[PDB]
Amino acid sequence: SVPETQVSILDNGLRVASEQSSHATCTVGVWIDAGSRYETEKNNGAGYFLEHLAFKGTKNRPGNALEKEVESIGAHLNAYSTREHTAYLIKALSKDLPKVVELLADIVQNSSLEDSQIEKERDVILREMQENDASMQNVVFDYLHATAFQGTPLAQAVEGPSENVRRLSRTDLTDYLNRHYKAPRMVLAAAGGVEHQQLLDLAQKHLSSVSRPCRFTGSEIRHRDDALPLAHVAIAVEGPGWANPDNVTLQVANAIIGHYLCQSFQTFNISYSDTGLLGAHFVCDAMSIDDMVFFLQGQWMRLCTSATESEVTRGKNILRNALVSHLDGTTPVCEDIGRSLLTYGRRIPLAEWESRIQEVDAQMLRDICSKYFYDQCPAVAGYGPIEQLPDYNRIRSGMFWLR
Amino acid sequence: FGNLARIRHVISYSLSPFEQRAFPSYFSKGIPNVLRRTRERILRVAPPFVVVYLIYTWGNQEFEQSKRKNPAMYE
Repeated sequence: SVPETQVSILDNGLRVASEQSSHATCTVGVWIDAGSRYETEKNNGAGYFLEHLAFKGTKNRPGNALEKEVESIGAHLNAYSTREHTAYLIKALSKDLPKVVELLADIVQNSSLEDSQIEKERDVILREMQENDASMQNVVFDYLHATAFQGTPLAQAVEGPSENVRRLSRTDLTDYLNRHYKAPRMVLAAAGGVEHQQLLDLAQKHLSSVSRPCRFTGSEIRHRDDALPLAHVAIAVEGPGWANPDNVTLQVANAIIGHYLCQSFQTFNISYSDTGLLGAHFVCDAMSIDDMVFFLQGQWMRLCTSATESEVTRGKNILRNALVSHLDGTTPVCEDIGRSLLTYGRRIPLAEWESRIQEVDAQMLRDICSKYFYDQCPAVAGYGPIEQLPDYNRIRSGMFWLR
Repeated sequence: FGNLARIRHVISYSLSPFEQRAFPSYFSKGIPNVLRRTRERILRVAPPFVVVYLIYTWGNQEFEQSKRKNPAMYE
């Protein structure tokens, strides 16, 4: 009896979905199908820099008076950008539902990009990037994306290269804004104490104006810097995509893999439009580097060859307990709702997820794992003291067993 | 390994064997390179073996002449 997420797309193309909950606090967001994948290397940081500029004032609400409004009701304002999606979300009370929607309308259209601000946000972005290098796992995952999707718009980062950041102007931004902010590529998602008819009327009142070959590459990239205390290594293979159901099975396998040797093991299934990265990013000391790998590759081949029913049942329980991702909290659900409408075109209910989980057994798990892991060329990204990290022949030979 | 050396900031890109052509431009640049190579080493290598060939021939011919009977002798 999962609460349905009623959806009401506009003629402009603005899908308006919402799910009501007891919480008297509601989270409302706008999702846009626009990321670094839609950028063409001349505007590689346009989405990030617009995400910085989007809260610095609009035409109707000039400057900090705008954020004074979102202080006045005590609401929280957040935004994020990925390689495929951009989100602007507000967590507020239920009774403040209209003005929040109106605020979101300004943020998506009628936004004002001040030239003064552009220089200030350039120094912010430039500096952050100049210090972003500090976060290793971000460096390793960016390296993995670059070496796995070389020559494609999926290699380039969300932030872009410092070059573009410095070389960006209002008009360029205006373009990205006027090009990738179309109404049919937009979802107004609401979760929590909201009524769907009131939210649909508010979307009709404001926001009714919005205008109406991906390739994986196996490659060894190695950023060696021996002064760092720890090494971060990510190994991935090509993922299926958003719409392919065996993702669910792969999620179970990821669960079964879990994390057993050197510290900081983990597993990811990053999905983009009919592509993705499925793999693991461990981080460790000089010696463990290899074994962990060796360790890690063995587990993958075990999931390709010797999966039993007990670990499959454990992975199914871990995945179901992971449906808590949906939970009931306004934010997470809203977020989930946001993607559902952008990626699948519909909100998949938790009962359908439970059905797709319970149809997974050990035989189809090792079949799908052999389809996606066995004898595949991986993408490897290492950063730190990575001399004992094995080169591409040893990893590629560890991607299969002679028995 | 892991302790062999200390390098820093040297990024190293590579490709999978099956993803790249086995003999990229093998005769395309191979010939130029082999020829490039031969012209950087031929003056250091060849003239000793040239004078070995001259000394070998000389020795042979000289030896023959040595063996050839002295016409003036025995007459």
